[PDB]
Amino acid sequence: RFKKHVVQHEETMQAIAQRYYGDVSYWIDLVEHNNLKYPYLVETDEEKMKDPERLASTGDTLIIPIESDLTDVSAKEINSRDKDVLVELALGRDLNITADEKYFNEHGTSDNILAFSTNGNGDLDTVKGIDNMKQQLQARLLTPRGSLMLHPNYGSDLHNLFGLNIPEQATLIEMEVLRTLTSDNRVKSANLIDWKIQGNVYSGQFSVEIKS
Amino acid sequence: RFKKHVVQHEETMQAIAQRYYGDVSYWIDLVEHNNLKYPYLVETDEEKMKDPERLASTGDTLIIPIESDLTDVSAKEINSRDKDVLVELALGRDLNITADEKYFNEHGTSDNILAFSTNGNGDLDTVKGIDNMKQQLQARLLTPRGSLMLHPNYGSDLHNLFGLNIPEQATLIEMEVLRTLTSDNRVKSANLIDWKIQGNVYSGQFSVEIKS
Amino acid sequence: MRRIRRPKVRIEIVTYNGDEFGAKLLGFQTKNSMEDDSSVFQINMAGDTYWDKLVMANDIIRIFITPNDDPNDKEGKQERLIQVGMV
Amino acid sequence: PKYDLGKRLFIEDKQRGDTWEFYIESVEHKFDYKQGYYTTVGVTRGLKDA
Amino acid sequence: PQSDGISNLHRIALRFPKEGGGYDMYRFKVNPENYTIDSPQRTTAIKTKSDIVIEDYGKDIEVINFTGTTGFRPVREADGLKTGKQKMEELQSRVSEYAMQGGSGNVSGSYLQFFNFTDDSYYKVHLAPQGLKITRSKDEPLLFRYEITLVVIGSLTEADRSAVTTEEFGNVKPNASQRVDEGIKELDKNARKTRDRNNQEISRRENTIYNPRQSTNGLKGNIDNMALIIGYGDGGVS
Amino acid sequence: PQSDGISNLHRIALRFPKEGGGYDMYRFKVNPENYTIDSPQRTTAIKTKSDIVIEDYGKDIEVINFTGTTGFRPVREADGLKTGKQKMEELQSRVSEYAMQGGSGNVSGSYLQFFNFTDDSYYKVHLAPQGLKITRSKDEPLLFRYEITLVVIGSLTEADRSAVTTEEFGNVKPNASQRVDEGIKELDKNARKTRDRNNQEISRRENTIYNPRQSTNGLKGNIDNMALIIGYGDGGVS
Repeated sequence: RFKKHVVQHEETMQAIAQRYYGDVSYWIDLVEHNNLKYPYLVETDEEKMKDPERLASTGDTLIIPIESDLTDVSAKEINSRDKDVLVELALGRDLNITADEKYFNEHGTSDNILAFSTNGNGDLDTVKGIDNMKQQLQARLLTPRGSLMLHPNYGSDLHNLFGLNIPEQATLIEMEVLRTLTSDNRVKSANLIDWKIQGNVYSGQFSVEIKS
Repeated sequence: RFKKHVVQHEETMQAIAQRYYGDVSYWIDLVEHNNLKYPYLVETDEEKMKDPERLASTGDTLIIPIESDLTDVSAKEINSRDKDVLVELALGRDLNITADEKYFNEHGTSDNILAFSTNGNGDLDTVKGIDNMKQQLQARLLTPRGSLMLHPNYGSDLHNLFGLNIPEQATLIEMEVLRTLTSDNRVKSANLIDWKIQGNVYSGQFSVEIKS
Repeated sequence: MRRIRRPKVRIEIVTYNGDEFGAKLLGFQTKNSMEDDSSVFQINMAGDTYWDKLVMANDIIRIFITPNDDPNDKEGKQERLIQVGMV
Repeated sequence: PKYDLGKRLFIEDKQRGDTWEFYIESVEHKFDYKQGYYTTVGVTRGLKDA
Repeated sequence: PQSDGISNLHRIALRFPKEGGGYDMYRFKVNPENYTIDSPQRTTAIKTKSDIVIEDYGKDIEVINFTGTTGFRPVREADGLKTGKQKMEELQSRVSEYAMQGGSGNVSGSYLQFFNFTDDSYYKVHLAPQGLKITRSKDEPLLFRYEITLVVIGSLTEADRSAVTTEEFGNVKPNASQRVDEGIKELDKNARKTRDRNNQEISRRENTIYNPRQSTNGLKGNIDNMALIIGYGDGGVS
Repeated sequence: PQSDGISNLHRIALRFPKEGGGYDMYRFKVNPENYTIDSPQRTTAIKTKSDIVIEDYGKDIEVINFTGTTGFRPVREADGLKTGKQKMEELQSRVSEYAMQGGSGNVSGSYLQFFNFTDDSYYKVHLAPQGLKITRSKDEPLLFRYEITLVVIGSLTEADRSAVTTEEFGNVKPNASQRVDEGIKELDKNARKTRDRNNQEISRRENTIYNPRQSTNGLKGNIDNMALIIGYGDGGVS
């Protein structure tokens, strides 16, 4: 996996490699990972006009490998394709089934909710990257734990939790949400920011550390 | 051994095996136990009317082995055809000697109290299943600890526990009854739910957990 | 000043994933000696999983030991292999 | 004292419902009032699913 | 029972085993000064590099320990008028009868029933390794204090291990095998030798709750009898 | 929250696995008198002849221990009117049931789930080897006391380690291996013998997560699948 960087004023190419790897000498590998010509960085943006794809300038974005994938030619090849789209390799692409967030949010835990839909024309709607991650948390959490017809212990116990509105029960809802969300490797961790018990409405908001 | 179950509205045969045994993969061997033709579970009873014995429909019972007996071919063959005769075979059949139910409850801890009877026509009466257990428990409880001609240390000291009705005697009687009942390995536990006194009369009741 | 050390052992196996095998590490020994005509090593594993049914004989296990802290940029950050052999 | 040399040993594992079979080749007894009373059972040529 | 809302609590009682059949009991006139129950667990926790491993192996011995004294006043008894001193002497003699001839000779009872009417709890107990401990002190010239530790064999409601009955459906003795042994007793030396040879011959070329209803466990047992009486070879096979 | 003049006190509750699946959710009616939490470290110190060496291996298993007394006066319950003695007995019976059922190494279900309703913190915990020690001395005759010690497995916010759903992109269960194995099973013994010969010949001539896209690990599976649809020698290779 990788890190983003933003090129700064008169930024020395070797300073990038030092700043993230301690030794200077890995800049040969970094520029091969980013498919740069010899002018690795340039002050003037008009010079980029000549060879835009093979020439970077101030404020442009570069891809920094982690140390282990530094000398892997295959990673160099793939990292030469997915330039500023590399996120898509970790989070993935999947089919869209959230046809209207105005619909299922008002019906909640039930059968017969979500459905495939079509964006544009002819091509079936494929939802990707961060927008795949939105769906793959949302569609997971709405499913009850026992539900799915292979690999059980999917879903969540959330539908059980509509007990008495008293504080302990609210923390129990926090716990099942936390438990459900940290269950997928694409998220590092989760924690609660705030919660609000109305007379019969639970409201609470949670952070999640998506990777990259 | 086995667990009982019933067919629910539009439940698929895959769903049952997955919920009880974990892996969906096991449904294939599980249909042979319930001797089912291809339409293994079908919603409609007028469709069960096609060939009633070889199908299950909504509201019908099902048999669910323990996982060790799931792979046994003999368990498959027996569960295929016996169906409801399972419970009776699994908890036993023997002669009925509770001929005078009103009477043996007037002279317990005295001998000569039980006797063969006749049900049906021209054949000694027999008891089965739960009533097999009601018979043996009632007799065993009303038998003194060393009075069967073989395998002694069978029975109770209930004939010995008559005393001043102070509570220690009542706890002693409770413990003897519980020991009595828990002797048969087929019963899981017993526990008292009430003990009650009426001068020179004891009264109380016990709940016993019989295996499924 | 006194040195600080944060060991971090890795294990890789080739015929169950190796990273899950390394997680249940508890301790090991590696007797290597030119005096005798045989080099032998031992590994202690936790009882969390039934290893008897998993680890078939004659498999190859690789062990990697992290000497000191990564970000400090010490010379010990080399992930030097310590021993490799056949169970 | 039931265990003796040359006798076939059957073990049933309650940990995970497994079954084991063994062949006894050695037994070493140990009796002492200071700490209980133990009996070693050496086995060889063992196999599962008995 | 306690003293609260309900009628007067019942003291703690001990039941010992009578040599001559039946049972004898001992109730404390004065409830114990201290009453401790230890219920540990046999489980060990050992952390690996980046995970925690927890393993358990059941419930541990539930150790019961309590300390009490005996009153100086006399009190009515079931037979006679026994003061605190006599009560404690009888307790000592009972413990010594249960302990001294436990490892030597023989004791009828296998265990002791410990009744906690005040706590509404019952257990089957055996003398601990610490054992009984009696002591009398300066600031108690007339009294006698006792300290006893116990180990719980198990719940009193459950039945004894040796007094348990299994399912035992169908015949428990496979009569064919048991009478094949009997028919074999009569056989001549040559018949037995030929039996052994036939058994070897079958053996070296192999790879290439008795109830006949709803079971196939007793299959070969009935064949042996039939092969013995009818005669497959001079002795038989299997 | 604690009693701070802004919110009323709230008291501890413990979630247990229900034996039919789901849970029981017990709660205390008087909070603990002593509360202690330990956080041991696995750091070790060794003294070399010329320097000290400090080495650490990370966080060690935490210990939670607290002690308290169940209230005396009757107090209404969310489904009854239960007294302190009934509450203590319920606790002892939950604990006994949880300890006894763990006789298969470790429960496949839940550890105990702990909510600190007093200071905001949540843990997953297991019975320590001290266990549930219950005592009632002469002082405070009508008040029970309980001592509980636990070990922390991890924060309740984090799901189980092994249960985490990995990325699993591409295909973890490739069909190439399966149909190769089926082919080789279907081959004749002479066919496999010749395949072994060809493999040995190739080995002599050596010298002197899976994805069909953007991955090379599955290269052999596509090649191993060939040499059977095409007769590359009387049997496949590798």
